[PDB]
Formats: sequence, C-alpha cells, structure tokens
Amino acid sequence: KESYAFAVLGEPRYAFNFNHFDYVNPAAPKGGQITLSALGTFDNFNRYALRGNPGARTEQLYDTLFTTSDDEPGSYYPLIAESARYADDYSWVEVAINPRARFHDGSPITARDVEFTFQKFMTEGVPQFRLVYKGTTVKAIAPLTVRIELAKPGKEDMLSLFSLPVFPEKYWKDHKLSDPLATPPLASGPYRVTSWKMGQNIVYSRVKDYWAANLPVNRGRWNFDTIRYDYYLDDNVAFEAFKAGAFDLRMENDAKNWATRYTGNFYIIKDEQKNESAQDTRWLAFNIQRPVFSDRRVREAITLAFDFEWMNKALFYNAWSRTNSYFQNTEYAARNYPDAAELVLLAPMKKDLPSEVFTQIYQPPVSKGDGYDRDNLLKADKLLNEAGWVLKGQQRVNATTGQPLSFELLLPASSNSQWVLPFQHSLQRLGINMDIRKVDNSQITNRMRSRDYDMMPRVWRAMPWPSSDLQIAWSSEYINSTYNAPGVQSPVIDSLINQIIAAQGNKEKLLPLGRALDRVLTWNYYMLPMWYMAEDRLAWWDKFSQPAVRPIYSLGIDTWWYDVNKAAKLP
Amino acid sequence: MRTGNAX
Repeated sequence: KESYAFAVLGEPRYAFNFNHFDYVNPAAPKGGQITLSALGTFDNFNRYALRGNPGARTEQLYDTLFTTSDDEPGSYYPLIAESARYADDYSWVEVAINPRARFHDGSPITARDVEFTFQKFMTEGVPQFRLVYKGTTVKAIAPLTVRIELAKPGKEDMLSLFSLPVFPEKYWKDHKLSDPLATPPLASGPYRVTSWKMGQNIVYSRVKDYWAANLPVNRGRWNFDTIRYDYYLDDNVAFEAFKAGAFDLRMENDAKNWATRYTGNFYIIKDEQKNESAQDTRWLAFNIQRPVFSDRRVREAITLAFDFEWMNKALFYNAWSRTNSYFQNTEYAARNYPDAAELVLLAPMKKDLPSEVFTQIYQPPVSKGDGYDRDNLLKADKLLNEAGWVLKGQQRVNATTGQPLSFELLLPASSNSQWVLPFQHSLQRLGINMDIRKVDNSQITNRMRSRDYDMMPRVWRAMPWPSSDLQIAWSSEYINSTYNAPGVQSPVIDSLINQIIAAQGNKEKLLPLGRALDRVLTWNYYMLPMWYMAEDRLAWWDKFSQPAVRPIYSLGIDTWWYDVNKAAKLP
Repeated sequence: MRTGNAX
C-alpha cells in the first residue's frame, strides 16, 4: 500500500538498499563533450506538439515523477516523486513530491504543476492521450501530494503517468501544448538546451547545480558537460563524417558499412555485442485504406515478390535475420502452434480470421537466394489473378476496369535504400509498377503521420510484453494517433487488445493473448516483414570509459564518461 | 505513443 519502486510485471529489481544501478560507475567523473549525429532536420523544441519536427533529445527536457531502469522491461524508481501510496488494484495512487524538486529557474515543482500538466495534455495534447485517460483525474490534494484516480483498472496506464514530463505552469500557461516551440521551454532535466541553429545543431549543457544529481537513479549518469547533436541529410555523409572525426559515436545500421568500410588501424573502437532482449523490427507498411492494397491476396503476392534471401546473401553479407513477429525474440512471439488457451481466445472469431491462424506457424516467404524464385513468383501470379489483376501486355491490369496495378513507395532520402531497386525489379517482372518517391525529413514526418502514402518503411519498436500501448497503434478508435501504419480498423484486433488492456500486470493471461494477437497481425499481411539483428554494432572514438555492466534495454551511453587519459592519446 | 506523435 506504500512503495518506493514499481514494476508492471513482477517485482522491481532495485526494491531494497537501492544506492545506484548495477550498470553505472557511481564514481564517474564529470566533464567533457560528446558529439552525436542526427539524420534529417528539426524545426522546433516541443516534442508534444501536433505538428513539426522536434529536435534531438527534446523528449528528455523534463524530469518525471518516477523514471525507468534500463536493465528491466518496465520498473519505476523515484525521481521528482519520493514514494507513493496506492490501492491493491493500482486504480488510485497518491504521489509524494520531493520538496527539493526544482525547475531550471530555481522555482519549486509542486503537486499543482502535476495537476496542471495532466489537464494540459487532456485539452491540448495529442488526441490519443484524452482517449486513453478518459475518466482519469489528477488532483493536487496537498502542496506536495498528487492523487491520480483511474475510471477502470489499468496498472500500466497508472505507471505510465509516472513517465509524464512535469511542466512548469508558470511557463506553460502562456503556450499551447499543440504549437511548435521556436525556442526551448522552461525545463528541469539534468541537461538544458544552451545554443542551437535551426535544422543544423542543438547543444545541451549539463546543469551543474541539478537538484537531483545525487538521487540513486541519477548516480553515475549525466557525466558529460555538454552533448552536441549535428544534423546530416543522409547516412552516408554522416558515416564519412564519423570516420573523419566530426562526431564521436556511431550506431551502425548498414551491413555493408560494417563488413567493408571500417578501415583506414582505423583511433576508433569497434564493438559487436549481442542483445538477447526484445528487438526493434523493420517493416514496409501497406496502407490498406487505399484500393491498391485493400485485398489481402494482393498484399500476400507483393510480399512474395520481396526476395530477402537474395538480398541478405548478395547485398548484406548475410548479416540480417528476417522479421517474423510483432513481439520479436520474446516469449510472446507466436513461433509454435496455438495452445489450448489461445484457441479459447481465437475460435470465437474463426469466421473473421485467415484459416492459417489455426493450422500453421507464420513464416515469411523463403527463397533460394539465387534470384528469380520460381515457386514464390508463380504463387504471387496465382494470387494476383484471383484478386482480379491480370497481365495484359507486360503490365498487370484490373480484370474488369483495365486500370494498371501501380503504387508509390515513399522513402526518406536520408536512409540507405539498397533493397529498393531489387524490389522494384521483382515487382516489374510480375507486371506491377512501383514508383519510388524520396522526400526530405519534414515531408516524411508529415506524410507518415497523415498516412499519405501507399507504402513506406516503418520501424516497429521492441515491445517486451503486450503493453496497452498496442491499442494506440492498432485499435480502431486510435486510427488517427499517427501510429496505425496500415490504417487497420478490425473488430478481431480490437477484441484481443480490449482483452489485453484488461489483463494489465497479469503475465499468465497476456502470454496467450500476445501470441494470439501476433497471429492475427502477421497472417493478415498488414505489413511486409523486412529484417532485424540481435546485435548492437557500435563504433566510437577512444575518448570514453564505461561501467563494467551494460544495461539490457539500452546502450547505456548516459552512463559513459569522458576519459581524459584516453582522450589525450587522440589528435 | 500516448503523449507524442510518431517521428
């Protein structure tokens, strides 16, 4: 009924004698600069607006009530809050605010700021917030006590409010949450924006009198005096600037770079680990609201034309693994046949499900790697004909109208897109025309949010358990959240996610629910699976030291520090 | 996803 730490599933790892995380050096020295790259551009400082392209790190301008550890899927520890009292079912919580908590101007962070902040999101925030927290109230019941009440049980929904940025009312009463900010807002975190050039760079400086520098959660972190982001229009120019020493650290997402271009003794450290944790996955989203992709058979046939084995062997040094789950590399992935609990959940909806949900394990198409896979292309032709798209001349045309089968692939100019022309060529050999349109970072963001595309690449970020966030990306009423990439409004999806959001905090029930959802999402071919790898490929100039232990769920760069003895050996 | 638009 009163705790200092929370976890959505199970018990917090740091529930007892919590002085600092396992993955930090508590004695880490302060000072020095780390310079990072970002791709594309930015035009404002408000991560929470309805429009705009927010600057790098602008989702970390503010401290929150509790903050998550990085070696656990979802555990929360004191930051602005000291502790909380709560009901058994987590449907109400009273949070005690640290009386030392301060904004950057030295003014106190109070319960009224938290109440103001919740109402600000409810009335001027992204439209999914007021949908998720409809019926929730957040009330300052004392100068430093805030009471949160949910209209229905939602342990995760409660805990996720602990991650809300806490806004200073004295600043935000004069700015709509929905408007971009040309200038950084009054904030509170361990780093403050101190200079910038719109579209080019942002410099963060360490707040040397940060009120919380010595909380267990912050010990050994936030060590650099400044963090600089420099923007680059494409990744190849960024990679060449890295090797020239223009910034300090690179996460290598390109197989060819890693295989062939980390050359020149090279002083730069190269590091390949391996994360056994939940994985980000790449997909190509079918906009199923447009006629070209409304037939599941057409989406299946176009998926068959994507020859991953050829690409992996001929282009990518066999580095990649095929995406095949929305819960990739977790126990929630549907990699076995449905068990009895799953069939109880799925059989009621048998007539609105592909039959393969019950009889097969989902397997993205496999080719020989030779190119020109006969079996897969013949099957795509067979499916296209059945859906009414037939060859006249070289071009596939609708059987009744004669309209060509054609669509636009929308692409960020900034990415390496070696796979694109091989895919275009495969589709052309089926009589399908795919136009390629590369656009700038602000165009990509705007059109991705509005779903103004036929197809575009989308990253499905790691999801270690079936979180209530699933409804924002998949459920019918959240269709305009900007996270529903295919545009799907399905009562099958809705029913399974309604069950998932009613099983928050309950692993026993989420286990068959997540697998069941995985089957529905994969077997309907809403998106075309690309690839991932369970390796972190990193390189950095040798000016840093690191704790002995790396956190499970991030790279832990915020635990690194500037090593004056290593830096001294560099030019 | 509840507090900001995709990037």
